[PDB]
Amino acid sequence: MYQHADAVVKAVMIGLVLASIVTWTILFAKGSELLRAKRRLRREQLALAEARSLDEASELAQNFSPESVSAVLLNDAQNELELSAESNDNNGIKERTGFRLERRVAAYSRNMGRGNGFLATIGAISPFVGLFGTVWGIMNSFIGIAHSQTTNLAVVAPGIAEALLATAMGLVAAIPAVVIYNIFARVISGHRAQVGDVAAQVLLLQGRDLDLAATAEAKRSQHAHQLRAG
Amino acid sequence: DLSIWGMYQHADAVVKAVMIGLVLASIVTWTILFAKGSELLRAKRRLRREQLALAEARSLDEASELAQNFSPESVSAVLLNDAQNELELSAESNDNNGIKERTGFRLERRVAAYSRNMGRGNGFLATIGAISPFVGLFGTVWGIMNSFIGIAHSQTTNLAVVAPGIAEALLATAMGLVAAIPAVVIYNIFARVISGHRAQVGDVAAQVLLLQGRDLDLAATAEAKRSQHAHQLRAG
Amino acid sequence: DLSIWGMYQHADAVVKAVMIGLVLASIVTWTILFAKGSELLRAKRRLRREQLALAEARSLDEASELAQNFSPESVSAVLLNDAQNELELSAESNDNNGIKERTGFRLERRVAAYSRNMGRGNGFLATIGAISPFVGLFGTVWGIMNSFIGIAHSQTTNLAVVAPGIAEALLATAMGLVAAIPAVVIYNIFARVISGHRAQVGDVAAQVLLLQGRDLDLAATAEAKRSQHAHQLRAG
Amino acid sequence: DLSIWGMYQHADAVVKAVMIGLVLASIVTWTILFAKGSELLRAKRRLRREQLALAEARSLDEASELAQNFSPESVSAVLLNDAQNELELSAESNDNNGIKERTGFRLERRVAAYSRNMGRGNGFLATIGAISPFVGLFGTVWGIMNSFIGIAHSQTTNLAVVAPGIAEALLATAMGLVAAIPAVVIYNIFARVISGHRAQVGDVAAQVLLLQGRDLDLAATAEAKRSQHAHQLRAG
Amino acid sequence: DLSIWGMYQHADAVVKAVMIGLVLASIVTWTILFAKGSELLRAKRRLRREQLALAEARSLDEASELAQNFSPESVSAVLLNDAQNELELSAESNDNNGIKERTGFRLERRVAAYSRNMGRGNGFLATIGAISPFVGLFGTVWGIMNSFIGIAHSQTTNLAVVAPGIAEALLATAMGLVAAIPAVVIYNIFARVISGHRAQVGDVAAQVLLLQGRDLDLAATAEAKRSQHAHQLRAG
Amino acid sequence: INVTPFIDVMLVLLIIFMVAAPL
Amino acid sequence: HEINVTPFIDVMLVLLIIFMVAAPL
Repeated sequence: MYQHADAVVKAVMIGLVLASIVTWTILFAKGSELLRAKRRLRREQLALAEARSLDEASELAQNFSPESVSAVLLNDAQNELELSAESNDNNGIKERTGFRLERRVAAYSRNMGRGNGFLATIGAISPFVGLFGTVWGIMNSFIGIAHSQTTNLAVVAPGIAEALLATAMGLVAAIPAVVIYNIFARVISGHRAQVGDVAAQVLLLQGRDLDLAATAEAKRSQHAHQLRAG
Repeated sequence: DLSIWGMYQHADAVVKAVMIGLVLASIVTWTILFAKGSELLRAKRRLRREQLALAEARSLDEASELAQNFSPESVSAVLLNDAQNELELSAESNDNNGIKERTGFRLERRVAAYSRNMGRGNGFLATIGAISPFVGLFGTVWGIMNSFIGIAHSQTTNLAVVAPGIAEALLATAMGLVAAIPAVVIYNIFARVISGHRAQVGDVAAQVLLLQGRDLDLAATAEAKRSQHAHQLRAG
Repeated sequence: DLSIWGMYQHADAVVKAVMIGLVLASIVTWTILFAKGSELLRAKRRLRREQLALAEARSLDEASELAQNFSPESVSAVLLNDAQNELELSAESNDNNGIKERTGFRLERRVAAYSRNMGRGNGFLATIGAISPFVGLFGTVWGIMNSFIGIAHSQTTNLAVVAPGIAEALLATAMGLVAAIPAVVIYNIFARVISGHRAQVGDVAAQVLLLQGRDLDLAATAEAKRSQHAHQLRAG
Repeated sequence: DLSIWGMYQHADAVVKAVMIGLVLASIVTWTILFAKGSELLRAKRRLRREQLALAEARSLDEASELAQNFSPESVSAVLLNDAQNELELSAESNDNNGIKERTGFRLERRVAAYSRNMGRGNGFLATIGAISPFVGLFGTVWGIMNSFIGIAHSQTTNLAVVAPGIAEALLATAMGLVAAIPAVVIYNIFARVISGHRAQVGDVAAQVLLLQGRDLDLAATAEAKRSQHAHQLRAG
Repeated sequence: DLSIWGMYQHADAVVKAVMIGLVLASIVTWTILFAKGSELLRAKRRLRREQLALAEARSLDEASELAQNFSPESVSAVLLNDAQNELELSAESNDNNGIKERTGFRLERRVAAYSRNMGRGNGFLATIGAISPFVGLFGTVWGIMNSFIGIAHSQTTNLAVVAPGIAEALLATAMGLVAAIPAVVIYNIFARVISGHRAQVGDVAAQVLLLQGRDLDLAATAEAKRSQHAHQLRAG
Repeated sequence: INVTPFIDVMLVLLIIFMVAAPL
Repeated sequence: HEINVTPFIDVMLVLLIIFMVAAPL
């Protein structure tokens, strides 16, 4: 008792209610943003599936909304080639390009999962704080029933009542927490697969155009000129 | 009266909600199990027959010819057409290793998409298997709160009045558990079968890519060797 | 009433059914224990014997001959035949690097396949050990709600009236946990054993690949330095 | 006793032991939280500043020039210093790919070590919050056994004396729990933040690696090709 | 007869059985902790001195000359003689890239086997810490079943006839828990220590592989350059 | 894995038994 | 990494039993 038994109870209660409303609003925001990004990447993938060289892909991406990792990576590979700048190490160029693309898509996927661990810990710790509330309430109830020794237990009712109320609040904060956490894991896995697909697509485009340009220019220039002038 | 089925008659404000939630969960997990199991069993039989048919390939053209008469939704022929259009786009490109890397990444993305398609409801299976006991406990503690407010607002030492509330609470609990256990066991068996199916598709992908590499490298070796070592050192 | 062996009637019919289910699950898990343990110890002895045989393996023909005299139903002979026939098929080719790449790919694919074929029942044991506490608590709550509805339909004030159903719940939990514990024990044990087996088969596969690289470099470097530089570089 | 804090210096030896253990665990988790949080904030600020300063890199020498002004307690500084001394050691050779891959591997190992020593207290708080409920549970069950043997000595069927003992037991439980929850939540926070920080270190490592590759390629390709072409095809 | 020195007297079959099991678990985990951790810290001092001596090793022959007088079980000696015998095997070969690849493969296999042998009991500690609460729960359910049998076959409202039974039951629970606690805490701390040791041996393996690659490049570069350049660029 | 749900059922069992203790 | 799921059930059960036995009726 000592008048400081329910203060922690109401504190953890409002903590759970604020955690739940934070989960709800982050669900709203992240769902809106991720569905918008999914539709955007779907449309742009459908548009870029008809690409042959990097020129057409770039001239089509410049018309899209620049808030897309696709065009970012496209111009990034273009800048990486421009930085290569007359270096005949096409293999190393492709390797550095792929490594940069992988690092960028990994960073983007990491930025995507904001509240993942948040909801994880929330749903993990809400039952534990519920148990803490229950044990403290039943302890105060035992102290009261010891101060007034009797078989009638009509006084334990409010204590266990608020204890199981805090427990139920923990459950109604954890269940949505965990289900939304799993839904978010699934949708970010889908988005990661999609951005990996588009990264493989742009890398395949880069490699294909580079090999196309290098094939004839190598089998016609270095071959004949030097193998007759050597 | 208060049997395991006799709940929609004696439901309450939270009792009816948890009851309809758990019966919906049980129905959806049952239909998911049945549909996905039948579909995947038939698909796996078809894929086994197709792999048995293509297990004796010799070249790319021969493999495509023998697989032309396969099913339309044939992942094997899908990969063959993928490799073929990759070669078509790589026409006039004397970079074997680049084509190999491109084809490998393409088969990787294909099998990833196939795993995503097959592993599409397993996420929901895990979710329901995790939450069904928890929502059962939620309904249970709500019933406990209802019984407690009834006791506090009507203080009577009647031993019979305290029975039905706790009984319905534990019955909703048991409904949650009987929705949970099938969910997780089907999730596990589906994980096993999807592991087997992904191993099979990885095997056939390895087969087609190794056949591609073999024939391309043989042709390249022969032609490059003969031409280069017979022409361009006497032509200098 | 004499013991657990004599309390198979005062419970629910579904309680006895799920109890017999737990008993048969424990029996089949012990049977899988014995069978898989015998098979894994046989495979371990075979692996150690084959490794001791190939301890000085430095020639493909020598390795194949020293492995064929033992039990030919061994993964070692399978991998040896695989590498040999792959070299035979891709022979008269100059893709030595691609040779090693494709060979190692096929070897690791077959190793993953064989490892999957080894660790099969581990998943079943995992599912059993996971669901046994869940079905135990399910029988528990079912028995307790049956007891509560029986007390509700009746009117009992004594303290000994709740004994039979609660005791049935206790024995159900006991069966569930005595099925659960050995399940996870053998699961982790077999996990360790298949990890060691995978390590050993990877060691022998790396040995085959090392011998292949050795012999191919021996056949390539000498012939190139003695013939390739002298073939046409003199007539230039 | 009747006072929550009355029975702390008496009638509780093992209970006082576990209480001191859990309070020491809580305060050590708090001080590790404070120290590691300050350290990671400083580290991430310095890393962000250095990244925005080096984002305009063109070659390794300019990177070293812009980096010399960094604080001596800069992990990026020691990474680029390791890269520079590795390049110095590998100098006087032409194994471009070999040099870049060996520096890449050494950088991977160095950043792994830096992440494992920076994120050191993670497992500390993990095991602390894991064992805190364990020792609290040991304390409460020991108190329960003490109360039970006391009632066995003097057969008391009342509830008065039963209350304070179990009350102190649940006090030990609650103390262990309120020591565990902060431990596990700050452990999760530290895990996430060190994952982000090691990801940033991976980004700067990829930056310096691509810089090395680019500068090596640009310094080698044109110069080597034209000079050796001229030299050995006018002298060959 | 209530404490551990007297509970075994009136202990039942399963009581004394699970008690012996849990005390054997406690002593076996304590002995494993002592022996394995002592061996690991001694090997840690050994490898610390090793890498301290190798910090000034900037060649191959100097590394071998320093390793000539290492400890009777120096892992660095194992890796160095492995590299040496691998060079001996794949000698007379100018395709050193495949030599480096096979060296890396053999080294990763060797360090994997060494990490398996070093942490050869961590899985056992994990299993013990996982199943000890489960055998504790087995004790709980068996004791509660026995107490309910005693209170059911004796349909009396007495309390002193069952108090010692439930007391011994909760005593079994407490001893199972106090056997679980040291197992799990020792497993966690030992896992941290063995992860540090594995990181250190990974550092030394990266060091020896870096040294091997660097010395191979240094020995091949200038010689191959001058010899091939002169001969097959002036005689062409 | 999820052997936690014993808490609430056991505690409400405790409560109902302790309130039926008088009658 | 987790904390635990088992240990609380022990005290829940033992408190349940001590209460149901201390129940006078």
